[PDB]
Amino acid sequence: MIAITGATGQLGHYVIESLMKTVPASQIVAIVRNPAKAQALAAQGITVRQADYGDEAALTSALQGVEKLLLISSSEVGQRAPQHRNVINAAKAAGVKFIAYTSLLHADTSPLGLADEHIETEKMLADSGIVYTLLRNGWYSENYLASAPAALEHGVFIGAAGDGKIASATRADYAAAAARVISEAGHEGKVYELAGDSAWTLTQLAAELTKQSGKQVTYQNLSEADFAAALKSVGLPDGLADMLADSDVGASKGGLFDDSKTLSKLIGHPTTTLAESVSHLFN
Ligand SMILES: NC(=O)C1=CN([C@@H]2O[C@H](COP(=O)(O)OP(=O)(O)OC[C@H]3O[C@@H](n4cnc5c(N)ncnc54)[C@@H](OP(=O)(O)O)[C@@H]3O)[C@@H](O)[C@H]2O)C=CC1
Ligand SMILES: [Cu+2]
Repeated sequence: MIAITGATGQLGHYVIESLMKTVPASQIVAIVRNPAKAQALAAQGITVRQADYGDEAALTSALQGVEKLLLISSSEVGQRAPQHRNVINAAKAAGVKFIAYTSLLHADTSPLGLADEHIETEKMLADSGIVYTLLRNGWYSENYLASAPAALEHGVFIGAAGDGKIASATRADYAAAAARVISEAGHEGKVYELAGDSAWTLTQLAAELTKQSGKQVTYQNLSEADFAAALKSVGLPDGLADMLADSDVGASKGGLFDDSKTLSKLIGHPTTTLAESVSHLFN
């Protein structure tokens, strides 16, 4: 029996659809905090167990019978470690035999500040005494593409990534990889550096963006301080602008680049290209 946290999130939703191609709904257990948002999962045969992430006891009850657990990291970036602390201890007590975790590409060496909470979580895993696998996801192409409209309307794309190379991949790609790891054998104890088969600069993004839209789009490389202040300028939560600007700087440092091709070789086919993703904007 396999269990999965964050099943109601964008990545998890895909993990589940992916898993359901080869796994009977019943053999899947979605540990969610709010079953109200688990409408779809219920309408598929998937088991849903409620568990407050800040509640180890509830997490332990929720992990009963679970042989393999996918810990889709928490989106509550800021108090994530304590949450994953609870989850890992619940698993130990419940007797989970295998845990796969979504971390960050090259976590231990990444220049991005987002690596922090993941590193703490990777340590706890090392400490758990439970066999585990690190699914170090690189950047979701859908992140930058979230600013596709703003760049199309206002004419240009901005950031602080310089010439850094982002080997992005879709959420569906990473979810498939997570799906294989938790369902198929031969993927325990591994440290997978998952990323796109290709990489691209923010400028290649603008050029690709103008090539398909027709309208012009230039890339304006700003400094970190600039970029940050730039987001809040159009009214953006400080935390966000900060993290966002830090990540771009982490990318300018090559922290989002990897060319191991672990992702495609793992999902058994080529990862989704930026060209195809960009295409969706005009689906
Ligand atoms: N490598 C990369 O490029 C990126 C990595 N990420 C991170 O990767 C993970 C996956 O992505 P995605 O689906 O897009 O993110 P989402 O925000 O869509 O998914 C978040 C999930 O974690 C759960 N969760 C968060 N807080 C709690 C809590 N206190 N108790 C129980 N569950 C909680 C569920 O929340 P709910 O019910 O509210 O849906 C939710 O499904 C995320 O958790 C996120 O932190 C995010 C963007 C980019
Ligand atoms: Cu497509």
